[PDB]
Amino acid sequence: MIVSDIEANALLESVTKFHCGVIYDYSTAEYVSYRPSDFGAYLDALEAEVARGGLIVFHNGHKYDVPALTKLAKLQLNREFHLPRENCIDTLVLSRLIHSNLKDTDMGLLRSGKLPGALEAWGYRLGEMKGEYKDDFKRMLEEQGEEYVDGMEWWNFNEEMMDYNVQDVVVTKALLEKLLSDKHYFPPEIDFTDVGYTTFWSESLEAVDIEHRAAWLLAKQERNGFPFDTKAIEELYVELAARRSELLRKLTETFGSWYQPKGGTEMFCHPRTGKPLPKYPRIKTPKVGGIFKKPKNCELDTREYVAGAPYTPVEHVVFNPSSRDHIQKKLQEAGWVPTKYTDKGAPVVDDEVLEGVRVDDPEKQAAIDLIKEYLMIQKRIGQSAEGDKAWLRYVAEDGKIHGSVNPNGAVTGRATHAFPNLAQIPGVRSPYGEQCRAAFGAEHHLDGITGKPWVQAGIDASGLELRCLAHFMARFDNGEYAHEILNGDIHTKNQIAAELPTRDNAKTFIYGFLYGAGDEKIGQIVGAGKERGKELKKKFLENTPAIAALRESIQQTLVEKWKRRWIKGLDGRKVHVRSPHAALNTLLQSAGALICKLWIIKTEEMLVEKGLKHGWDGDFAYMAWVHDEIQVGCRTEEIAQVVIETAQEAMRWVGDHWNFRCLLDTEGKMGPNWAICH
Amino acid sequence: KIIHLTDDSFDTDVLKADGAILVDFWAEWCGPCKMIAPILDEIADEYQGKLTVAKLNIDQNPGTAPKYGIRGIPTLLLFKNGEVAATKVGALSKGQLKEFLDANL
DNA sequence: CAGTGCCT
DNA sequence: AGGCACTGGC
Ligand SMILES: [Mg+2]
Repeated sequence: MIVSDIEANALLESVTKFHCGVIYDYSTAEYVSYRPSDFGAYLDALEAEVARGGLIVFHNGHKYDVPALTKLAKLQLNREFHLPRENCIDTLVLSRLIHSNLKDTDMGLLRSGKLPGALEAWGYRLGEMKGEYKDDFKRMLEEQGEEYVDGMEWWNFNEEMMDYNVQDVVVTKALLEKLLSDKHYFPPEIDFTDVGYTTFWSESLEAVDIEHRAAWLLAKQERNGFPFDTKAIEELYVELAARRSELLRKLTETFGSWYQPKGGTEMFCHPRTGKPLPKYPRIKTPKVGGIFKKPKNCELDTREYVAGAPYTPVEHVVFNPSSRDHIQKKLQEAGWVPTKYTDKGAPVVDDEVLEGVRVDDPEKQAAIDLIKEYLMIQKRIGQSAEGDKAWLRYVAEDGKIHGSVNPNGAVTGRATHAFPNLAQIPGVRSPYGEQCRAAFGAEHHLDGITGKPWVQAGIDASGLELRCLAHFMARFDNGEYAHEILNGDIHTKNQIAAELPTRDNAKTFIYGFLYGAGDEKIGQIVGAGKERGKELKKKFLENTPAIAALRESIQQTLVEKWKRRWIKGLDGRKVHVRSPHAALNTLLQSAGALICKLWIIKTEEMLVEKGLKHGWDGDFAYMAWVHDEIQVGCRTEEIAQVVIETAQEAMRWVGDHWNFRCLLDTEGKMGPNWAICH
Repeated sequence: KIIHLTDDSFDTDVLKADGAILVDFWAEWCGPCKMIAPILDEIADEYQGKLTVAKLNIDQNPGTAPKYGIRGIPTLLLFKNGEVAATKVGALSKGQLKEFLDANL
């Protein structure tokens, strides 16, 4: 086993030069540095470890170092270099698994200050190295009277860079040993820094292997990117911008502008008692000016101020439909009486309350709908074009949006998506969802050889949450619930268990139950509120004792205040439990998450074993994984058919693999884009 | 004796009026405005026949102030034949107002 | 940073 | 429930 790290001239997307690399070998206990001209030797050293059936540890190597080495080897040496997945370990991937209860700066992309909770020390140092190296580079520069430029610290190799590279390997080595010292994931009897790759994966908790396969495949997914119709979105942007203007014109006509105090420095005090009046707006008292200009032997002072004569400076403000404050201000002046405020005094002004607002003036009452449409349109404009993470700002030269994915960013094992978040694209059911969705699709990618558009295969795990629920209650009801889902009508049954009217109510209740939801939204289906809500969620449980037994068994295991603050996941990992009441949900969300993770892994593996190639230069390409669904680009219709059938096969395999008490299934759909494939 | 203006009556009461008109742009939430208010009452009783004092509350009539670039209140505009002759901002004392008036009148 | 909304 | 991120306002 060896531990390594490299320094290059840019992010994966545009890297062209290998600056240096360092290698620590456990079999020799020595650190070896490789400078710019030792690149070939560095690569030879990595392949030598592969030839021995060894292991290579990088911190974040799955997303950067490894693909970067493949790229740089070809560019700089015209050499084919591909480290096999099974020979690579990633301490970032391991940390996110073992310290899943903690956040991280995602290697410097997020500012520490904003992250809640604490941060593992070694992982923190590794993620701040670029910024630290940068700060030191500038220091030395602005120390020799030399101007600093954007990011020149990465342009050329230098010893300061070599020293940081060496330090990265010492820290990575320490993180590794720290991670391997966790007996839950790594049996104590085995020295994991002294075993071959097959032993490493086979003797450690299944979760270790799964997270590494997930990171490897998702790294490939990011590189593939999601074909995006830039033109279609620019046109939608023009359309939305026009509706925004028109709604602004109309709202500015309805709610005129006004004045507000601003820039007051001195406190206002009663002229009589001199008593400070804090509630009164701040004033300003000029120390110069009079009715007549200063004499010299008297001409009028043109100025507008008079020493000692105080005034309240003010600003002119125009109604802004995006301001919750303006809306609150204008609506109450229309007779609206806020029924619910925030824990800061401000009255709640969300779509639901605006929906309830009733004012006498008919034009103002109608303006509310214009305000609701305005806020929604701003939400779309922000996500598609104007926001910091807007689609139009992220589409790349290859015509694709390469969204980032943290394979295990959520406590439950779910992945997190960002830059931009492709797991929060408006659905087809919401306003403009059809156009937003249609903009992401295989059809927007033209085959490199034939120029023909690709086809998309969209596949999702059918009623995954309910099935996970069925599985866990099987030890209390013997598969009754699982049997009803597969043959009967679990929804109707739930409609009977819970004395609810329509069958859809239950179909909305259950998901509210699984995905957590107060008695408010709960009873909000039965007209009432959290009132009948409490009654409803109780009558349900009453008629479905297996769920009550389950909840109780979870409690007994965690609360004796805690006996253990974690729950065991499907692959054996520890799943931190934030609160006792959210325990069942954490369990269900985690099973779905882990089932979906192994599923997409097994699907890709089966495709490759069937001879299909993963890549735009191949037969298929993973474009997105949104929790319980995957969108895959396919070179042909026939291939899309194979991907769909293979995904179904993989899901069955996963269900059998973890002896699931409820049969698992998938539904697939073929089409040109995300709108049609869901 | 003070003329209380509105956005819609401004043009005829002020701009098309004959004689000197002192307009006070004010708001109920301004301390200084409340300070000069009494002063204006006494000024209206004194300058009758030479000048008319008028008030425009900027919250009830928001269209006029903007046109004159008001940045502080209370703002006093002395109009003569449809145009601003002089302008002072701040709670002037009774004494300071008389000088302002006498000098510009 | 507060208040909200989009997704599974 | 778990996430990301936009806009307003200090
Ligand atoms: Mg590195």
